[PDB]
Amino acid sequence: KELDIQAVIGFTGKVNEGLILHPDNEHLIYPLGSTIVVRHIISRSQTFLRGHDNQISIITVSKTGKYIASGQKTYMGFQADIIIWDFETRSLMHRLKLHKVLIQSLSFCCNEQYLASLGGQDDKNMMIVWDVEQGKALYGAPNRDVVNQIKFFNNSDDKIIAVLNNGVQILTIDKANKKVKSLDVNFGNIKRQYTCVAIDPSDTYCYCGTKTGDVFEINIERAIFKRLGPVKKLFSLGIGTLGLLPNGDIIVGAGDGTVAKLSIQNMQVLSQSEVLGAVTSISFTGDYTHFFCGTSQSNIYWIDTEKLNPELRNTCHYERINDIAFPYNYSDVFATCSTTDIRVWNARNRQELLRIQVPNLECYCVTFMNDGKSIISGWNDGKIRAFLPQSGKLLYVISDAHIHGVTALSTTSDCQRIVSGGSEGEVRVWVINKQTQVMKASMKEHRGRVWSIQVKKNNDQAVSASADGSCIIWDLKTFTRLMCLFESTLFKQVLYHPEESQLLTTGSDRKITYWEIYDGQAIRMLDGSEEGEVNALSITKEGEHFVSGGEDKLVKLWGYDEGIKYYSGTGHSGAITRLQISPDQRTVVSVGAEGAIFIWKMPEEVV
Amino acid sequence: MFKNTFQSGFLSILYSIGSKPLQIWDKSIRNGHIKRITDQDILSSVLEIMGTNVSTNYITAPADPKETLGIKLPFLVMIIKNLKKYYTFEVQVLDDKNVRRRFRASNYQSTTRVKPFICTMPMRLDEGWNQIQFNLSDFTRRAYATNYIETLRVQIHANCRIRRIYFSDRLYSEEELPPEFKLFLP
Amino acid sequence: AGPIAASCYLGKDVVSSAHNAFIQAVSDLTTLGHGLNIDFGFVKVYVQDRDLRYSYNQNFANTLNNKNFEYRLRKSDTPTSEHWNTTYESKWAKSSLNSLLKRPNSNQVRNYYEKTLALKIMSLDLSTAEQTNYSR
Amino acid sequence: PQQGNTVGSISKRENVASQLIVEDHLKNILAKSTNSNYKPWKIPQHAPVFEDSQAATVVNKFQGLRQGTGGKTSTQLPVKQPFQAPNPICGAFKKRT
Amino acid sequence: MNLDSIFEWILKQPINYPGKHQDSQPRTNPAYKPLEAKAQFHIIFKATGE
Amino acid sequence: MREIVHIQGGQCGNQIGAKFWEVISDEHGIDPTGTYHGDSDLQLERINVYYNEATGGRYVPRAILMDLEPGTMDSVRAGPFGQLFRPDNFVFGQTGAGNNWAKGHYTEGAELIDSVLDVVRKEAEGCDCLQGFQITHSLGGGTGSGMGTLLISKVREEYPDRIMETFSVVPSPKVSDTVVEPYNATLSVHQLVENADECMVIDNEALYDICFRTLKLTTPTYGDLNHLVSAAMSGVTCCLRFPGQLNSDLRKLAVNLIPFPRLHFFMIGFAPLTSRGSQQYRALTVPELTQQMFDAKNMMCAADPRHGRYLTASALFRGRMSTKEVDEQMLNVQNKNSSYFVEWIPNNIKSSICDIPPKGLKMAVTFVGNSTAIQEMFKRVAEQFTAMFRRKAFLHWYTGEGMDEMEFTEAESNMNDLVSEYQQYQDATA
Ligand SMILES: Nc1nc2c(ncn2[C@@H]2O[C@H](COP(=O)(O)OP(=O)(O)O)[C@@H](O)[C@H]2O)c(=O)[nH]1
Repeated sequence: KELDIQAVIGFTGKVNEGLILHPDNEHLIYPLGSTIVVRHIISRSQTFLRGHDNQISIITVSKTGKYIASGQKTYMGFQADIIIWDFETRSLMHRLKLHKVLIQSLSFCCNEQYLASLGGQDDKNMMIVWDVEQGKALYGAPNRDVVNQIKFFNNSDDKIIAVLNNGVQILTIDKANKKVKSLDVNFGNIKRQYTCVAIDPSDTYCYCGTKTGDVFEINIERAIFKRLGPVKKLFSLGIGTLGLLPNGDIIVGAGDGTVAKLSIQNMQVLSQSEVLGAVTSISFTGDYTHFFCGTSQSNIYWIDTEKLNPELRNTCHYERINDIAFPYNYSDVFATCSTTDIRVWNARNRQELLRIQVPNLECYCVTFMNDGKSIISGWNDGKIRAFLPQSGKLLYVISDAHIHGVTALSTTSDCQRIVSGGSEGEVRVWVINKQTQVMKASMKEHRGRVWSIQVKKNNDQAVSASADGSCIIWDLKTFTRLMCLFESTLFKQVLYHPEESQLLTTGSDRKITYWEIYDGQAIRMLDGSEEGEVNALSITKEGEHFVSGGEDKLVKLWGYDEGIKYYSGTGHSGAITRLQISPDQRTVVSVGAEGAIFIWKMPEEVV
Repeated sequence: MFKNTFQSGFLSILYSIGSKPLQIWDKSIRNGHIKRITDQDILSSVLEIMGTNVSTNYITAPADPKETLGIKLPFLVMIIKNLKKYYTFEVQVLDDKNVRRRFRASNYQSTTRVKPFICTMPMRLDEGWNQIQFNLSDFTRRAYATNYIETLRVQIHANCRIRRIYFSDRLYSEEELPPEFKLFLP
Repeated sequence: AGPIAASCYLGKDVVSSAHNAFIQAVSDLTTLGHGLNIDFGFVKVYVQDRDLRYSYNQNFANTLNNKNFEYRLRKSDTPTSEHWNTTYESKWAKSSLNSLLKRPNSNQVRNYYEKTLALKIMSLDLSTAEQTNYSR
Repeated sequence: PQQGNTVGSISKRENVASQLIVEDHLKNILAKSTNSNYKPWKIPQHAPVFEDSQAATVVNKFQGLRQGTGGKTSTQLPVKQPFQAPNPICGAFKKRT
Repeated sequence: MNLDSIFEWILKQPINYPGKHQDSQPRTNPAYKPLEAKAQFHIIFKATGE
Repeated sequence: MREIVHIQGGQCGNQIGAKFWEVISDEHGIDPTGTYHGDSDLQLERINVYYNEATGGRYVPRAILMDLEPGTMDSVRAGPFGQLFRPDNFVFGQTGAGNNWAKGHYTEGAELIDSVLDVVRKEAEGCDCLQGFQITHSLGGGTGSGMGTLLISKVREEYPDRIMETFSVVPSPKVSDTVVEPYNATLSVHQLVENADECMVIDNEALYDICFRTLKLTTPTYGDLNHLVSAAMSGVTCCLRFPGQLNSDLRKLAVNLIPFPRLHFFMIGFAPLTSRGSQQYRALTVPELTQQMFDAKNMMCAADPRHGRYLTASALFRGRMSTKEVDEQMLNVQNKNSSYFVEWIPNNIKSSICDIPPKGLKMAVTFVGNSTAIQEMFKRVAEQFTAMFRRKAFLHWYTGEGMDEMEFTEAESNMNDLVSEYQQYQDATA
């Protein structure tokens, strides 16, 4: 039995042109951290693919809605895997092995019978001609400079375009001979770096993208260039990508944040629009209106040509979620820690509520406090900050708390004092005061960073999580009684079982080890994959069941009474990092390590 | 603005060698033009404010109203290249009694009359670069027999090229003046 | 206009008003200079400061001298028994007009209209799934 | 000094590409010039498909024949704007040929 | 003028020649979509000459 | 404040500006449109040193480009990052010098110097607090070494108290590009030391060689070279535009590095730098930096740094690390190289740390020290100049352009003597 998923929250625009509305629509492909998921528009149903090891490097769709293809990037020794996937069958068809790390991108000819791939900055940017029907090595040749992308001609598949780093070379391929032809375009008084390719439908002329922000003109008929671009204006970081409208009007979005269109005539922007983030994907829907736009900061926006009023569909966490938390006895709203910022999200519907962000710092263990006071976090610099829920402004600053940054923070029932985790073998307590903020921690001695902190209902004692294991329970009143449940591993998140002296803890080794206040073990769970380490655990209000999430893609929830599992998690990628249970306990929510947010309907027969 | 600050020898209110020669200063223009160009007479960069209807073009020392640039510096002094044409300048002075006055010098006036709010005074400009030392100490006592406290505002009108504006605070010879203050002959 | 608004698929009223707006050659010509060349086809119209000059295309100049206006000049060269014999549509298609703009797909165009409005309304949200299929 | 200084100015004007250059003579420059070093001899644009940009925002409803403002001559109905000629400027500053 | 620069003039100052044509207009048959405001000034007249 | 002007001249000084300027914009993330889109607050705190403020919020560099022939000028703008330059600043001629020192300093430059020179005061007067003038030019280019060198003399004539920066690339004897390489250098050197407070020597032979032995890049390009030229250059003021534990402006580096007014020549070094192949393998360690920046091959000139005795050393550490780790690392090498370290002045090594490292790197250090080893170079060029002099070769051009061999004769007399005097202290002992 698996665990039902009721919704998926997450998106990555890192790989360019990830978004494409399927020819005839009703289907769209957006790359997750490592897996492909296809979602329906009219209906909320979706299909899942998970046959891949590393993250995606590029995604593209052939015309006429046939099977898809793409590439990814693996370690230097290994070879990147090719991503041929069918359509109308949802069944893997072919698999290929070549290339060292990553290939820039893929794009099929007018017909679905040819395929070509261009290797990354490694492998001398190997370009090979592949066969759609079956795997073969038809022919290939190298290139001196790096070519960052390739798109085939709308017609006459024999000729293609590649915009190399230092020159735009027109390559010619002939079936009769295995060779590949190369002709060098001439740009006297030109030194521009180029990014994108745009071949005019007629195939005579075409346009490409440049790092300066100016669009050149080059017809396939001859290498000579014709124009300059928007005179007296630049987009400040070049051109992310280019698209061609039925009238020929070029629509361009500056990565600095801008949406601009240049018509095929002396190019003066008729209208302009800037959307948050950096544009990454430009795709045209059916009947040629209201294109789809996705930024580099993982933002998806919808626009109307001829008057560019950006409209937001939804965006997702930047990457690699850090933690989750819930309001005391409340589950309507839940927040999280990001790599640099914080956010506030709704539970019933995943529409964002509000946010708190820090310029260039990463936080840990974001938690909410009773009475709406408040959003508190200690940052990489070690400073401790608290913010009001209604608005993104801070309440008090506790600076220089830790040398290597804060690592843990929780809630006291009366919260008259704070409990945190120290990376340099330290645990510091703070008897907060409204007038001023002071600390009276004993400044204890510990070998490794404290990965967790717990407070019992009477809030006298406390249990400490460690990297060197060293699970030292602190009396938290006299700051003494350093007795730790023993284990020679790297522990992780630790929580208190409800109304019980038993502490359900996990360590580096693949085992859910049980320990009591008297060095007693109920059972050694033996919950470990081949190379998967359980990183998060918890306990329900009633000691009936507990849901666990290991380093594996699976969500692994077990019963506390006996080592027998009920259901599990599937469809996850990355290294899940935390698993909490909402106060209602109607669902368990965990996010992907790569920036994926998922919510699962907990089994009915556990309430 | 120049308050609770050490004022002993000089205070270069307006000076012609800087990235933004007039940052505190505010300008309003109607039909003249404002621009800086190297001077033929002296190899230096000097500000110029050219226009007509001198009563319209000018530049204000304090940025905007509601604040005073009050200065305890007793003397005033100021440099210009004469353009053989209309020129005017006026300053605001606070008296011992809680009243506000102003003394004006005119290039195109022949009669002056001491009068409670203003006392317009004519000027004569010498050919070539000229330096004029405004007393500002004897004038205040002569106008109404009320001493000086601080300068409230400083204004300069159009049709005059100014190289530097500063408060000498005392009769100083060219030798006494530093190299920056001293105007080296072409 | 009559059979013109139907020619370009535009409303009857707008065309007439559109005619007046372009008409005011005087206002753009009353001012000094601003020479113009209004050709729009067979004949060209030119203007200097105030003088006028123009030419007519020979090809059109040739056919008027094609010795075939004799049946054009007189009003009663046709049989005259066909006036109610022929439906106005029949000659309508063959006319030089109604063919200026290509005939796009009529029911196919109805197709994309049912979809693009479909994604807009239902894409307000993208989280609810009710179809897990993790394995596939 | 005098000559040889603007020669440094022609290219500067020629400097900007902008899909254009200043050869010092572009239009309306005297009658003409010699076609070569000696006297001349005896025997010597892209536009879009205008029918494409379509219906960005305006809905596709049409009013049709069914109409009639008769009887609804209320004081709030809009009034057709009359025509007004543009301001004349003459050519005091235009080029003279 | 070039018979093409002019239309850049009429659609420029709306108050000078105000009317229905300063904005894009709907199309009779549902199939066709309204064009760009300047465009309708090009589609209409081109036919007229024919 | 503490600002200096950027002056790039000659064919060998142009592209570096076409590259050096690019690097700075990347250093401050200045986007191609001249509009700030950086990430850190410290990015802009001191942008006036190299970038000025213009109307509309855009930035324009305060550099004056020049040359005797416009063709090289007609190339910089077409290159990436050319939209920052102000169109007015360009001043160009019509004919060129043709690698003829006399042409760039006697006949042609004299008339054209003012127009290009004139813009100096307009700019130099524009500075809020002038710090100095930095010149990037090559003695191997007849038009450059003729026109470029004179501007220094006129420039110096008005601000004697200022301290001046010069970056001249002398064509190494290993590779020669213009048969007249010997001539233009010798006369240039005579004037060169006449005004320049500071100076840096660079030889192409040492330039590309490091690429072949350390970088091992497959196909070197001049653009790759330019990135090499500035990188060491970029460290000159990196500590001048941002705070540090011990702030190091341009002058103090001058104060700590020139024992005598006349012996004012240094060699430099830039790290870290390695081939693409091992980009991941090594570990960035201060000990790794100290040895390499003390590695002989890391020097920017063909002269062997072990062929002489080090007058002094200067350390410009980029990135953060413990202060104590700075001192111990430096002292040990001096002890281990006492035979290579003079005994006149103890602790002749200057140590300063920059808190803002280069983009994409964590720890960086450029080496700068006065090394007597320069006595070889002045021997080789003069011998090349001397040996061909005896045949009266190529001598009629300068003689026919108003200059006399006596001017030729005087140059070496002030050249050979400086050679010995620099090496005279080498044999001296306390
Ligand atoms: N790094 C680099 N050096 C160059 C380049 N072009 C020329 N040089 C150097 O410049 C020297 C020649 O200078 P030259 O052109 O004669 O100077 P000029 O006569 O004053 O213009 C040669 O020794 C080259 O090493 C380039 O593109 N990159």
